[PDB]
Amino acid sequence: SVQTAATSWGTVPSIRVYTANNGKITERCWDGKGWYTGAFNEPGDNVSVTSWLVGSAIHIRVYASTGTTTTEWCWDGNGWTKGAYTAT
Amino acid sequence: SVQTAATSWGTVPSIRVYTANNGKITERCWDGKGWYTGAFNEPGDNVSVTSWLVGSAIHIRVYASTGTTTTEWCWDGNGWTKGAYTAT
Amino acid sequence: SVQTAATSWGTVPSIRVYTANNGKITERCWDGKGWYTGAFNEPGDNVSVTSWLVGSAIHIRVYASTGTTTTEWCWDGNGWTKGAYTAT
Ligand SMILES: OC[C@@]1(O)OC[C@@H](O)[C@@H](O)[C@@H]1O
Ligand SMILES: OC[C@@]1(O)OC[C@@H](O)[C@@H](O)[C@@H]1O
Ligand SMILES: OC[C@@]1(O)OC[C@@H](O)[C@@H](O)[C@@H]1O
Ligand SMILES: OC[C@@]1(O)OC[C@@H](O)[C@@H](O)[C@@H]1O
Ligand SMILES: OC[C@@]1(O)OC[C@@H](O)[C@@H](O)[C@@H]1O
Ligand SMILES: OC[C@@]1(O)OC[C@@H](O)[C@@H](O)[C@@H]1O
Ligand code: NA
Ligand code: NA
Ligand code: NA
Repeated sequence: SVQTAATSWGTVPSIRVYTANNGKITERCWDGKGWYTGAFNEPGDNVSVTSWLVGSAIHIRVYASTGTTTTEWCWDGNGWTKGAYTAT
Repeated sequence: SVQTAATSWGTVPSIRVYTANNGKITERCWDGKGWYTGAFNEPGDNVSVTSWLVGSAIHIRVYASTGTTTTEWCWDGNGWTKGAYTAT
Repeated sequence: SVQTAATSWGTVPSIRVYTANNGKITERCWDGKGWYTGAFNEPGDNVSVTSWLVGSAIHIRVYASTGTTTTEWCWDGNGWTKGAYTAT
């Protein structure tokens, strides 16, 4: 089936749910006023996520895997880019 | 194999582990005095979870997927019910 | 594909990413100064993780599944050992 990963922050809360579906990962977002589609859209058959909230900043790391290759995607307030994570 | 998702809260801690096994998701609970089977029992081949603790209340969201359909299940102090989450 | 699970703590942060790959789970670690391979290495086709930081101590629980058997692995400051978790 499709595979999901979820994270949340604050007291509203904000929630992000990532779904790997047919080789593509997309993102659904809740910030207290309805679900919507987020900016994250990257290839992958499997996804995990962690996040940490510091002051006014959310930091999100999404680990997207295809075959044996895992790419880390980073949100630090200014869009998604690949992070330095490698498998070894 | 079976697929799991885990969350925890507080300092005891309380832990919840969800297992998707043969199309069914069940829940195991730890609150500091042994593991036991929780109330959550719903269909699904894949599961993710997030939770947030506010004051005296734990809020849990479990994302259960079968095929391309994902159902959000909500714990907000009074049993599990379906939440408003949709895939798009 | 390979399957991952991730957790993080503090403000640096520390991040741990577990990868189930070809029946083996390994661990990659970030503590603010580069990624490295952690001590965790155990069998499994699926992995989930949760952690909680209390005072100066991180507690990590990794749920490793092969077939219908799930083993809980515990980090409480002194290496990884099997925990009391059972499926029922
Ligand atoms: O619009 C909300 C948003 O900016 O929140 C932070 C990230 O989850 C982004 O992908 C997302 O688009
Ligand atoms: O600021 C981005 C970054 O340094 O954040 C910490 C880790 O996620 C790294 O892999 C990543 O490159
Ligand atoms: O008995 C403990 C319990 O009420 O804790 C909150 C939820 O995890 C429930 O499914 C569970 O049954
Ligand atoms: O109180 C339930 C609810 O509003 O909580 C926030 C989100 O999980 C929603 O999808 C859900 O319907
Ligand atoms: O070296 C860092 C380390 O000790 O951090 C705690 C655990 O994640 C361990 O597996 C890991 O080796
Ligand atoms: O100290 C280890 C332990 O008691 O921690 C809480 C739970 O993870 C238990 O299954 C585990 O045996
Ligand atoms: Na992944
Ligand atoms: Na799911
Ligand atoms: Na598992």
